[PDB]
Amino acid sequence: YFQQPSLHYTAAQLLEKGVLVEIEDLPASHFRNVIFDITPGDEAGKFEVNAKFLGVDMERFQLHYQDLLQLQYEGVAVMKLFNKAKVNVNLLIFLLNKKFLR
Repeated sequence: YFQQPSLHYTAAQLLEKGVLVEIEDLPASHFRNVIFDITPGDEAGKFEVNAKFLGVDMERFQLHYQDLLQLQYEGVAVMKLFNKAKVNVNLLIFLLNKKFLR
């Protein structure tokens, strides 16, 4: 309404980057039609992830950089977003760093 860094990527773009690993029960051919938008949240290290899967708006949720670091420290390779999307923790950290923390 008033007249602001973000990331807007399809699942297919995130696959190509190695950030997305799989989406359970979704054929690869549909990855172009899954869209992620990531913006900085309302706390340090917090990012708000919005998504639209095949035209359907998903419930916003919150990624915390410190949680990703804890996964990485624990040797966990992947984290699940929206129940069925698996993302590579190392490459998500790298994308968040490159696009936001720099």
